[PDB]
Amino acid sequence: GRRIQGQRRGRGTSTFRAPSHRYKADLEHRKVEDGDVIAGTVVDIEHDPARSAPVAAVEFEDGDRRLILAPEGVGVGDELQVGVDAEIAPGNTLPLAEIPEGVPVCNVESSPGDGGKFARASGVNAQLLTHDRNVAVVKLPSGEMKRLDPQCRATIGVVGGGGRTDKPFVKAGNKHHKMKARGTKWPNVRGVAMNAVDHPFGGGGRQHPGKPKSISRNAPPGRKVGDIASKRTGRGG
RNA sequence: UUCAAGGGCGGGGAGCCAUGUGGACACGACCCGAAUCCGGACGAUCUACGCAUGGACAAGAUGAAGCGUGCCGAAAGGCACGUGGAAGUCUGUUAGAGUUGGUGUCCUACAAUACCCUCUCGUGAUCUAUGUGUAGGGGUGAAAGGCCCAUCGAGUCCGGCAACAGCUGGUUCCAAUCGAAACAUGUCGAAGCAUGACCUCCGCCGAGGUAGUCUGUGAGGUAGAGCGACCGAUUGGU
RNA sequence: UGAGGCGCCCAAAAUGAUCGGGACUCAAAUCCACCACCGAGACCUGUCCGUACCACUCAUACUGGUAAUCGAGUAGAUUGGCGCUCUAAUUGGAUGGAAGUAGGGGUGAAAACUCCUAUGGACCGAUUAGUGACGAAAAUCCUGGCCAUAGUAGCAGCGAUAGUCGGGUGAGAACCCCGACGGCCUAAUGGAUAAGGGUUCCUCAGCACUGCUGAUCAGCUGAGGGUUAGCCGGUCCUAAGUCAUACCGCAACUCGACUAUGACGAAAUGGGAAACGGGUUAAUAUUCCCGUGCCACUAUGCAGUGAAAGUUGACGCCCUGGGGUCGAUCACGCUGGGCAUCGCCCAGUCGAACCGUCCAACUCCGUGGAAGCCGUAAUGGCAGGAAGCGGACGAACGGCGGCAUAGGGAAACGUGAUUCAACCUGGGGCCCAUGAAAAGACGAGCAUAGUGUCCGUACCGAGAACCGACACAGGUGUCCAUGGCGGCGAAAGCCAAGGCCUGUCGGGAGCAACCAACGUUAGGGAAUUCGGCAAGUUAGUCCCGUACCUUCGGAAGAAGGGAUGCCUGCUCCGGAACGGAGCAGGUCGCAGUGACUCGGAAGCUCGGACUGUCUAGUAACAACAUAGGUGACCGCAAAUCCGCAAGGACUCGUACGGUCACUGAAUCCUGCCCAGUGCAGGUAUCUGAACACCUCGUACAAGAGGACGAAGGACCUGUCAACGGCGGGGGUCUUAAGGUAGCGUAGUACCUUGCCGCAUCAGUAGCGGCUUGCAUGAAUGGAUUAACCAGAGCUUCACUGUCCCAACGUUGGGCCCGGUGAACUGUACAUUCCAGUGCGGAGUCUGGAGACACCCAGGGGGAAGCGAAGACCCUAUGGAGCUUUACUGCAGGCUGUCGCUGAGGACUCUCACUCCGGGAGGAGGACACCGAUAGCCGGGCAGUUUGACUGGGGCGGUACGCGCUCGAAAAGAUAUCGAGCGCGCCCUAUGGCUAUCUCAGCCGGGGACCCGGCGAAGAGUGCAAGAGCAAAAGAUAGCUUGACAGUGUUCUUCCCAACGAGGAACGCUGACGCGAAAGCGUGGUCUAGCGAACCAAUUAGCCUGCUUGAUGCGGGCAAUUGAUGACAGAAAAGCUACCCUAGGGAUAACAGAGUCGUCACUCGCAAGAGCACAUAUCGACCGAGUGGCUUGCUACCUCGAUGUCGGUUCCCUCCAUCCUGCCCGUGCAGAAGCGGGCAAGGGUGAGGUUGUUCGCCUAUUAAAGGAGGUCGUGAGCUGGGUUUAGACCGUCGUGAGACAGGUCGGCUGCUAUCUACUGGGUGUGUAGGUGUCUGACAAGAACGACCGUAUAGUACGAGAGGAACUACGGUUGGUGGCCACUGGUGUACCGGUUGUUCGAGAGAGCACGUGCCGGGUAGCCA
Ligand SMILES: [Cl-]
Ligand SMILES: [Cl-]
Ligand SMILES: [Cl-]
Ligand SMILES: [Cl-]
Ligand SMILES: [K+]
Ligand SMILES: [Mg+2]
Ligand SMILES: [Mg+2]
Ligand SMILES: [Mg+2]
Ligand SMILES: [Mg+2]
Ligand SMILES: [Mg+2]
Ligand SMILES: [Mg+2]
Ligand SMILES: [Mg+2]
Ligand SMILES: [Mg+2]
Ligand SMILES: [Mg+2]
Ligand SMILES: [Mg+2]
Ligand SMILES: [Mg+2]
Ligand SMILES: [Mg+2]
Ligand SMILES: [Mg+2]
Ligand SMILES: [Mg+2]
Ligand SMILES: [Mg+2]
Ligand SMILES: [Mg+2]
Ligand SMILES: [Mg+2]
Ligand SMILES: [Mg+2]
Ligand SMILES: [Mg+2]
Ligand SMILES: [Mg+2]
Ligand SMILES: [Mg+2]
Ligand SMILES: [Mg+2]
Ligand SMILES: [Mg+2]
Ligand SMILES: [Mg+2]
Ligand SMILES: [Mg+2]
Ligand SMILES: [Mg+2]
Ligand SMILES: [Mg+2]
Ligand SMILES: [Mg+2]
Ligand SMILES: [Mg+2]
Ligand SMILES: [Mg+2]
Ligand SMILES: [Mg+2]
Ligand SMILES: [Mg+2]
Ligand SMILES: [Mg+2]
Ligand SMILES: [Mg+2]
Ligand SMILES: [Mg+2]
Ligand SMILES: [Mg+2]
Ligand SMILES: [Mg+2]
Ligand SMILES: [Mg+2]
Ligand SMILES: [Mg+2]
Ligand SMILES: [Mg+2]
Ligand SMILES: [Mg+2]
Ligand SMILES: [Mg+2]
Ligand SMILES: [Mg+2]
Ligand SMILES: [Mg+2]
Ligand SMILES: [Mg+2]
Ligand SMILES: [Mg+2]
Ligand SMILES: [Mg+2]
Ligand SMILES: [Mg+2]
Ligand SMILES: [Mg+2]
Ligand SMILES: [Mg+2]
Ligand SMILES: [Mg+2]
Ligand SMILES: [Mg+2]
Ligand SMILES: [Mg+2]
Ligand SMILES: [Mg+2]
Ligand SMILES: [Mg+2]
Ligand SMILES: [Mg+2]
Ligand SMILES: [Mg+2]
Ligand SMILES: [Mg+2]
Ligand SMILES: [Mg+2]
Ligand SMILES: [Mg+2]
Ligand SMILES: [Mg+2]
Ligand SMILES: [Mg+2]
Ligand SMILES: [Mg+2]
Ligand SMILES: [Mg+2]
Ligand SMILES: [Mg+2]
Ligand SMILES: [Mg+2]
Ligand SMILES: [Mg+2]
Ligand SMILES: [Mg+2]
Ligand SMILES: [Mg+2]
Ligand SMILES: [Mg+2]
Ligand SMILES: [Mg+2]
Ligand SMILES: [Mg+2]
Ligand SMILES: [Mg+2]
Ligand SMILES: [Mg+2]
Ligand code: NA
Ligand code: NA
Ligand code: NA
Ligand code: NA
Ligand code: NA
Ligand code: NA
Ligand code: NA
Ligand code: NA
Ligand code: NA
Ligand code: NA
Ligand code: NA
Ligand code: NA
Ligand code: NA
Ligand code: NA
Ligand code: NA
Ligand code: NA
Ligand code: NA
Ligand code: NA
Ligand code: NA
Ligand code: NA
Ligand code: NA
Ligand code: NA
Ligand code: NA
Ligand code: NA
Ligand code: NA
Ligand code: NA
Ligand code: NA
Ligand code: NA
Ligand code: NA
Ligand code: NA
Ligand code: NA
Ligand code: NA
Ligand code: NA
Ligand code: NA
Repeated sequence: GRRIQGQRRGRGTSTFRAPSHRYKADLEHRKVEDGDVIAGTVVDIEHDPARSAPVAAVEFEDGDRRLILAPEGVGVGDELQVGVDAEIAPGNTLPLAEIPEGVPVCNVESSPGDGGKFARASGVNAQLLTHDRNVAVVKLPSGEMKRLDPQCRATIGVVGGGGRTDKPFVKAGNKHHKMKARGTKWPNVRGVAMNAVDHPFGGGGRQHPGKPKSISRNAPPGRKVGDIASKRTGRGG
């Protein structure tokens, strides 16, 4: 047959790429020699085309002007701080060690200095539960308990834009406009609506998948489609 | 080979080379004939989808939120009027896009997809110019196996290549002699082969042969007939 | 009363009857005899030829002889010869004329040889031996040329119908030019341009080419000429993105991703230093000239120390205010023009860049001090300080002044206003969407001077300059969107400016038929049709008014009702409009949205929620998408995906993410099943590879075995919004459950037109109810649903030429004429018709009939017409796409092991290595990554296979290897999917031998046993069938292992007649058994019970392995065992309607043909009933037939195609007669019937459901018959159904996909050569003329039928009821003709009237070939 859509994706052609040239900034925690002295002032609040969420423009003491992953509650004029000795207020960034347990956090680093990897989408947040000299236990938005180096930096507060998912798109056109700002091919044709040559579920006198939808983890690309290594399906039980 | 016996193969000197010619096998193999498969290249001037930068949409209708005023109310708010001008909203041959019916005209066309009337959309998932990206078992696809330059259930060009076929077509001067088989055995075999039958030509052998009839010595259970001769059918009566 | 001969009845078919025809009757028939003739290539006979043989011979050279016993022939075998090229030897010809060609003479059976004459003008042979790109009628053969076709089609069709009269030039003028008149184009047919073209531009000279005709013209031909830039573009910048170098990869590169660097990337249409006005050429022009202005750089000078922060460049979508120019319009004046019943109408009234100046909006400052005011179109603003007042900053392509006694104008060379494109500047709203960048500019003064190079520049820009082969009705971007009237309008219609008469052939006929577009049609009004297809109706605006339903938005312009012009005078809103809304009065028409523009409406059902997408080119839909619902995977060093690698997309992303799937808005809901399959988790035990390890083996090694055991599997569990399932039976079984809410004859229901109801005269339709559902059902989503829809079905009102039933007219063709000028097609012949025959579908054969030739027009009956090597079907050891638990492999994932890899069955560490960090350092860590290998998964991908037989193929079957009886025709052989039926073993005895013995069955005496008797065989002998057997081949007893080893002969397998395995018969050699012995035993009494090579194992001995010896382990001779049943041996599944090729009428579907079981009809006999009575009527059984309409069979004809069903239209026919005429019988009173005979003249109609044929139903009727003509009729129509590609449902399948199931959508080519006929001409024959006739023959349905009245309330009859002859009147169908009458048309004509233009008036053009409306003569018509 022919390569399935999931395979056309990997080639990285225009249709599947994100409109990167249209994006604003790569949100990452600033690098501080040490001391924490680094502070800056919020100069403006902008829309982030790559996240459909707000982002904050900050002017730092040493002249640096960078966009920041903005938590909820940050406004023009506010003074944000980044460092070990940073105050403990929303919008500030400091290592999980210096953060008091029980505080909501966002843009958490996977490993100290990577600039932030977890909890960055609209309205989400991580939960610093346990401390230690060796391990900082954080509960990610998926609900997982993650063990992180207490040296991993994070930002106090929940990400701005919460509740975005509460409103329905209502019409195809609205999805369209959002999809145009992401690295995604849309709309989506169902596999069962295709021909056998184009998809493992394609073909037939009526529409239905050929075999069962749960596919093995070991299935090769071109065949791994449907419910991937599903531990279970449906809702019952 | 073999206790043994019995079998197999060979044996009393003709070959080698040359020239012409009959035939076989490999090769293009008497000639043409088609759908393939594979390799390397050339194409996104068409078209699909994405991206960059530009452009386009008479006029009218309906009248969302918001806001105002007035009246009612303790408040909550409610009601009326106005304002406001939303919408993959309506009408619309504005421009522009599309293409339902006529199964009209055309059908050696004006045209290898045209003409006319009718019809759908026309502020949006909109239409469009130019630039730009994705390339062949690969793209692209709101998915019709659609589209990738009149080419698509795997583009185009050249090459492999004089592809192969048991299948169709064709195979060019005169005469004399003989003269079939359309059957049997085997076959992935029944549109084909091989081996026999049968046709023909050459060399050898050297006296019988037997298509006809008669007679003699033998073989035979079909026609017919019959079954108180088997067998099995098949009537009635004392 | 028996028999015979000939005939008769029985006896019906489709274009025109037949015995071949004519025609024949004491025969030209038939039967019995007879006589004479005709008549082949046979037979006889003369001569010759060939072939074979004989004599002679070297001879196959002669000569003679023989053939009664020689003379046909496809495929094929054999043999002699003719012709072509060039070579060689030998030898000739030719300018006193070679070859070739044309015509002609001679020879040879012939291939072919040769001569003569003409032409030709230089080469040409013969013999012998060679040579070979050596011989054509054919291949839908190749190339070239040519005829018919044909002076034919086209040069008409398009909403752009375009010309005409004079004149100019010229050899020549319908189309080249001038004038007038008449028209066409208005977002274009005008103006400016991008791309693209490339000289097409201008001039002169031309017409052989091109130009749909002609041409003096030209985009043609030839020759010259033409494009001028500091301030228009390029150039410069950067965009998506591209390239180059470096690095790395790769076997390698012209290959490849990342990361650096550098460069490239925008001519209309991104950003951007600077130009305006006039003038000029045949052709350029912000480029040249004149005038004026401006920018940048550099130099000089003065000023200036400032100078880089910031601003700008620089930005989305929607609504909106203000500023404001051009344009347009209004008022008034001036200048010029037009008109001439008024006094109107038209044009103009000008003047740049630039320099200077002015400034609304926004923002801000001071003052002020609002507690309710301020302000807007709207939102809004304020004690955090409103209004007012004063001030800073601050706009136009705008105002104003200069520029300008510049320029331009014949002249005047204006002033105000409104609405205001451009341009400027604000306010508001929206985003799960956030709307470039860089160069550059500003910031940052002035004088003077110098410099400003390089590339582009013509023209077209399209119904002739571009792409489409063309001067192609197609395609192709931007700007002018502000010309007038009109009106909502960038709409229509009309008209300016500007352009054009080149969407480039004309002339003629009242101009016929027929065709394309189209107008109008009385009365009826969907009767048409699959279906209202097509056409029509409605229509603009205002007022009134508006149902069910609903997601409260909508439905809605629902529906329905009314109004609408002009003129006179006014009112209101507003600053006003040349803006809008009203009032009163007058008044005309058939009609006031008067043309134009401009909805028909309502209801029920199905589907998909909606806008959107799609098969470029037959499908626009119910299919795809969608929001919404849901499940799955993943914490980012992730999940998913691309790459061989280096690397990469997702990702400037991070679970409110994004990947992978299913369902498909809302509403109410979404039951039961985990057995199978899938996925996932767990797992004592079982299974589970390689390395390392242990044992055996080998001086080593191969190899055998063990221990350990990863993933995986077994096993257990979870999971269905995972694949999917939800029955039979009874008051459980398969296999887990056993169909819940719902819905239901469904787009799913076979039976089926289900039943009931609604509706209609009538309704296979539609809707509602019922519903046992062939075979409904819950995210394979169920039900339901407002809104929406070029989606499917149905109903109503309205409408109407769809129909009854057609007519007239309009325009373009058609027809005739000038000019231009193809194609298709062609074996030949061809004036055919009716029959027959033939490979069964003939212009050509046969018999007849008809037929004088040529030509014009026509509609297409035939040439199984032309077009296409059939798409259907089968066949091929064909192809391809697709599928899967087909075969075999290959990626990829998981997992063990080895290397990298290090220190001290579980553990720590750090040093490689990996990741994070700028670094310091942090995390991880001998793991991971990578390299190698092993096991598991693995249609993700590749290559292939998937057999044959067969009354086509498939399904079924196996007649695919064997044995018997019959078929089988008394030797042998013999077919079918022929009839009956068996074998793929079983047996250590059920083998072998010997001894003893005789069986079934019946009878008699004491179904066991005992005795006797009869008893040739019916018993028994393993198993089919047939055969054999009695002191045995059977039974009993005993003994024995010959069911032995080796090797042959022969037959069979395979008749004849080659062929293996296998089988059998009969020997021998050896060894045995039994018997006194002869002898028997080569398994079972005989015919079924069977298997190659390669490989392995096994048996006994021997041969052999590369210089050699020893050991190990191999190779071989003979043979046994292991299976290929498709059985003389491949290792092997499907779909294709997305399909493709080779072929086949070797083979199916359709038509034909044969048959006639089936079907239709008839006859013989006549049981029977019919109150009695076979035969008024009905009529069984059985028997004999006819037809060729149904069905089936067959496979003859066509697969290089004979176009399907149904319908329609138009023609002919048959009779087995439905009506009509004439008759017979009656269970015939009459009337009304029933049945029958003759008979085919005429008639046999209209409708409702259905694609239907058929059939059901309704009302009429004299009756509403059946059948043939290729199931008549697609070069006639239609296209509803069957049967392409799209899709849905049900069922089946793991799946692709399928269905003798349903459903929505889904194309109709061609210019007529021949023939045929309808009509029209020209000739010839009869044999100069006029007029009038004749009539061989030919055609007709020219007439068919019904109702009514008198007869008559009569005959008949109890009555009820109720005829006839004849004479009349009328109707219907058909037929021919005609137009006084009625009616239609009537783009002759006359009137009314809307819009616009000619100034008004008058009078006119256009509005599609009449603007519309009203009337309508002639003619033509019903
Ligand atoms: Cl999303
Ligand atoms: Cl000869
Ligand atoms: Cl230019
Ligand atoms: Cl405003
Ligand atoms: K055929
Ligand atoms: Mg980032
Ligand atoms: Mg919305
Ligand atoms: Mg995208
Ligand atoms: Mg979808
Ligand atoms: Mg599909
Ligand atoms: Mg597949
Ligand atoms: Mg579905
Ligand atoms: Mg489904
Ligand atoms: Mg392009
Ligand atoms: Mg309003
Ligand atoms: Mg709309
Ligand atoms: Mg519209
Ligand atoms: Mg493009
Ligand atoms: Mg398909
Ligand atoms: Mg010959
Ligand atoms: Mg001869
Ligand atoms: Mg016999
Ligand atoms: Mg007999
Ligand atoms: Mg002969
Ligand atoms: Mg010689
Ligand atoms: Mg031939
Ligand atoms: Mg002709
Ligand atoms: Mg005209
Ligand atoms: Mg010219
Ligand atoms: Mg000239
Ligand atoms: Mg550049
Ligand atoms: Mg520009
Ligand atoms: Mg010019
Ligand atoms: Mg020019
Ligand atoms: Mg033209
Ligand atoms: Mg009428
Ligand atoms: Mg009807
Ligand atoms: Mg009808
Ligand atoms: Mg219609
Ligand atoms: Mg007023
Ligand atoms: Mg009208
Ligand atoms: Mg239905
Ligand atoms: Mg839809
Ligand atoms: Mg199409
Ligand atoms: Mg459509
Ligand atoms: Mg279509
Ligand atoms: Mg759908
Ligand atoms: Mg969804
Ligand atoms: Mg979803
Ligand atoms: Mg019903
Ligand atoms: Mg369910
Ligand atoms: Mg064919
Ligand atoms: Mg087929
Ligand atoms: Mg294949
Ligand atoms: Mg790194
Ligand atoms: Mg495959
Ligand atoms: Mg192959
Ligand atoms: Mg077969
Ligand atoms: Mg015999
Ligand atoms: Mg025997
Ligand atoms: Mg083998
Ligand atoms: Mg063995
Ligand atoms: Mg065989
Ligand atoms: Mg055999
Ligand atoms: Mg074919
Ligand atoms: Mg045949
Ligand atoms: Mg035909
Ligand atoms: Mg009769
Ligand atoms: Mg008749
Ligand atoms: Mg027919
Ligand atoms: Mg007929
Ligand atoms: Mg026909
Ligand atoms: Mg046709
Ligand atoms: Mg035709
Ligand atoms: Mg149809
Ligand atoms: Mg239909
Ligand atoms: Mg249909
Ligand atoms: Mg004559
Ligand atoms: Mg007119
Ligand atoms: Na499927
Ligand atoms: Na192939
Ligand atoms: Na392109
Ligand atoms: Na309101
Ligand atoms: Na159309
Ligand atoms: Na390909
Ligand atoms: Na080739
Ligand atoms: Na082949
Ligand atoms: Na044969
Ligand atoms: Na055969
Ligand atoms: Na064959
Ligand atoms: Na003899
Ligand atoms: Na006989
Ligand atoms: Na022959
Ligand atoms: Na002309
Ligand atoms: Na106007
Ligand atoms: Na729309
Ligand atoms: Na299960
Ligand atoms: Na399961
Ligand atoms: Na079901
Ligand atoms: Na639509
Ligand atoms: Na008409
Ligand atoms: Na014809
Ligand atoms: Na294919
Ligand atoms: Na096979
Ligand atoms: Na044998
Ligand atoms: Na018959
Ligand atoms: Na044919
Ligand atoms: Na028909
Ligand atoms: Na008749
Ligand atoms: Na009917
Ligand atoms: Na036919
Ligand atoms: Na047709
Ligand atoms: Na038809």
